[PDB]
Amino acid sequence: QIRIRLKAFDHRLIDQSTQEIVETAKRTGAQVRGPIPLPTRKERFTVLISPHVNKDARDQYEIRTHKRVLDIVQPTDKTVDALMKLDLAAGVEVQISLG
Amino acid sequence: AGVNIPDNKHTVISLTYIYGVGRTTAQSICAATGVNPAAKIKDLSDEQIDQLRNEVAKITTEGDLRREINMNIKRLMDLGCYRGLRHRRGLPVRGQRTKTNARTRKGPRKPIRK
Amino acid sequence: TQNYGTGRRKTATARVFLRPGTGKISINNRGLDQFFGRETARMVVRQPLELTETVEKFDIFVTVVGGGVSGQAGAIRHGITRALIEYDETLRSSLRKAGYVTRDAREVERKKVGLRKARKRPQYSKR
Amino acid sequence: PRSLKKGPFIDLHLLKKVEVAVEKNDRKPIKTWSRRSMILPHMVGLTIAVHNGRQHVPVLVNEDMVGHKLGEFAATRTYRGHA
Amino acid sequence: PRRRVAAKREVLADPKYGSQILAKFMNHVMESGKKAVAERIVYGALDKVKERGKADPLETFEKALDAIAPLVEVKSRRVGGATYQVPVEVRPSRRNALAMRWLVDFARKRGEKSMALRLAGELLDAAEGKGAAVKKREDVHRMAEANKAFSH
Amino acid sequence: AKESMKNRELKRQLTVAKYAKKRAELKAIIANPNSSAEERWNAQVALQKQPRDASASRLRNRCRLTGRPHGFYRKFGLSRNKLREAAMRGDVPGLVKASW
RNA sequence: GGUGGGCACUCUAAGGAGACUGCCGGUGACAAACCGGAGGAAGGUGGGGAUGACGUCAAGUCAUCAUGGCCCUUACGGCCAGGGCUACACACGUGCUACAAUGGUCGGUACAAAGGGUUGCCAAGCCGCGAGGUGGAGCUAAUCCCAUAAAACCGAUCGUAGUCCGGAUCGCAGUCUGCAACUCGACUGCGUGAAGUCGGAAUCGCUAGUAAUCGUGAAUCAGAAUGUCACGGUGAAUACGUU
Ligand SMILES: [Mg+2]
Ligand SMILES: [Mg+2]
Ligand SMILES: [Mg+2]
Ligand SMILES: [Mg+2]
Ligand SMILES: [Mg+2]
Ligand SMILES: [Mg+2]
Ligand SMILES: [Mg+2]
Ligand SMILES: [Mg+2]
Ligand SMILES: [Mg+2]
Repeated sequence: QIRIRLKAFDHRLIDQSTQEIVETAKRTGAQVRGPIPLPTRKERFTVLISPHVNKDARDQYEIRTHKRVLDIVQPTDKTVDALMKLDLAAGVEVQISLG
Repeated sequence: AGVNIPDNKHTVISLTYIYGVGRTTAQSICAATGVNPAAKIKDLSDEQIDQLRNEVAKITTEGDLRREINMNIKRLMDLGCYRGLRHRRGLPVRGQRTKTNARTRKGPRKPIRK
Repeated sequence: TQNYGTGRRKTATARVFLRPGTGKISINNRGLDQFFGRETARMVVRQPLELTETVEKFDIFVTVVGGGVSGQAGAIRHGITRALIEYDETLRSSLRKAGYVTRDAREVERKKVGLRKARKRPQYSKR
Repeated sequence: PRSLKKGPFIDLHLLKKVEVAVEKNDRKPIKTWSRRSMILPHMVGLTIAVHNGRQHVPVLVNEDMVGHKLGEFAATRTYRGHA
Repeated sequence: PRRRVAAKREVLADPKYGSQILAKFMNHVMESGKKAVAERIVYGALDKVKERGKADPLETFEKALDAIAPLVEVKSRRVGGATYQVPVEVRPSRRNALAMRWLVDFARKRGEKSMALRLAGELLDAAEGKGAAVKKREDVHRMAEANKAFSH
Repeated sequence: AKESMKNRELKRQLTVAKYAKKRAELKAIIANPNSSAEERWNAQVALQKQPRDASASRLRNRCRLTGRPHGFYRKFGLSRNKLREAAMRGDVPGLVKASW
């Protein structure tokens, strides 16, 4: 019984990673419960765009953090531990607990 | 009746008037010599008015307050201190604005030349 | 048994359960009167139920989260309307004409740059 | 005002220049640039020339104004008058 | 506007009395979005009216309103060379709002204990027409009559 | 945003980072109630004699690219305006213009 | 929901259907399109935001940066300590608090959204009227903390008096961070307690979750918001019309 957490700025890559890990874990016979989308974290910034005095001209920018949760039952094969380069490629962070 | 205290009012409400007692220490005085705050001061027996006089005379009121404030202020101007020096001009001493909006310490507008 | 409904209005949500009974009417495990204190919430809540003359025939058990008191009352009204029309699917036109099934859509407009409120502006001296 | 965990506050150089001035009595005004110094009661009777910004203004200290800072008695803005 | 496309949202939220005119009076008397305060004030005035007049306060309020509703009003017009005022009859809808506005405005400035008895006094006065609101309505009417030479 | 300004604020950074513990020790001594005036006054003198340019209050963080003091976002290391250039070029990861 | 448990619901977030003048009646050059109706959660670009054509004002910026020239080289380049940008006979712009009874206090009581946190949040108990102090749990955060929303409702009181309104100014003593609160910080305790009775000429914003009113968070930041950006609670009146 282990728990896996996934963090990413973009949702497409986190979805691809979740599908990949689900497929790898299911294909070996170990049971897996469905992913949990944790609430995203949105941070916003309002910035001046003029080099000098124009207070009303401003830009709004946003950074989004997406989190997914997975859990397994009946751990029998552990190959994804050696598949870290497969699981994470450029912009997805993976945490594992209760190994 | 203190220094001509008003009647037809709640005890503490009238007790705010003795110039040195506000509302918190007024309630402290009211509860020290236990009397009803909601009772009208007109319906107050004289057997506790003397105790209220003792409570008032314990600390200060009117004249003594004038003496102490004026002596405290007087030792500021003479000392050459900045606080007293500003206190001798009508300018505010805590450090508020003076380029504008210093009205309560300058009274009327007193326009230029007229 | 029972029937279920959901009502939302102005970031307030409410789950309603309509069962046979004598209308105990419990709001968040509390009585209807004990929740809304001296306001127009009671009758606006019971409006769909009193329109169908079925005030007591249906015991109502609800839970409401989010929003304010008026928003909660509107959410309960919508939810119990949905629960009712999940029992009496011939009075659809009745509550269309009553105007109780259409969900409210107005929401708090956001703040914009250069303005104080959603639409208020500074004074704009001409000189 | 400063928290009571630190009553006085004097620069070390000022202390060592005036702690000498207690064994031998007041004989010469002390030229000082520290306006943050807190005058203790046991230096009453000395002349201290505090830096105004252009020159050092000399002042004498007695017991009345012991509870005050050094530069508080040395102003920096002239204001000779509008008219 | 220039389109004539603006809708007319209908509000009828009388809690217990179930009156339409009462609801619009609520909307008129409400201040700073305080509905509950308006409810308490209007209902206190209504209860004072009941405890004073044996007649039911519904019809007393109605007859006070119908005795303060004007029929014609004077409106300025730019003729291009003079300052002229022409009398025009009231739209049937507008007179109700005019009566409500006049009643609440005159009730706001009595100087007595609270708006409960203020509105009570105004309703009793305008029930037969001894209130200041009726006097000012008559003054507006006599403006309109004294400016009848234009009429049109 | 002169060269000298950047160099001499790097000086503050270096001096503050170089001690980084003696300030904590002396403030622990001072803040602790049961320390006695004997062990408080020597700590006061130690704090006083130590150089003034080794304090957090003496540090003003500027842009790492130009050194502009005003308009700083500590989420990045950038100033008010180079953030816009980097975002538009697409160098800042996960950053997009928001409407909501 | 304290536990077993459930996948019912809400909720969270990904993928999708839905509204396209689609159908009916009337008009219209039997065109485009217009006026109502059904169904519909929503009907006529549903609501809001981002998106700013060719060009104009030799508009702003050489002080964010870059850059053609011209300028100083014992200084127009550097280092350090104090002072000023927070001064003050006056005038102007932009806001906050008020001038009270659709309220001021007192007691208990109800419901939100959004967000920040490991050089951080910083709880419990205990000590202080208080600002605060010891202490250390838990949290790399849908879990722990910031942190108890307020206006609203009820009950008691004040009775329109410059007042149980209003809070500037001022005196005394404090608390917190910072090497250091005098010039020149913010809050706390006691007391004094001002102008202010809704404001001329003139002038401003706003068409529906809008105006009005009540609270909450973030950035900058050792400390310093009545400013900026953002989030919700309650919730209007009016539009005959285009001279
Ligand atoms: Mg919003
Ligand atoms: Mg709002
Ligand atoms: Mg103007
Ligand atoms: Mg350069
Ligand atoms: Mg700083
Ligand atoms: Mg030009
Ligand atoms: Mg220029
Ligand atoms: Mg300035
Ligand atoms: Mg418009």
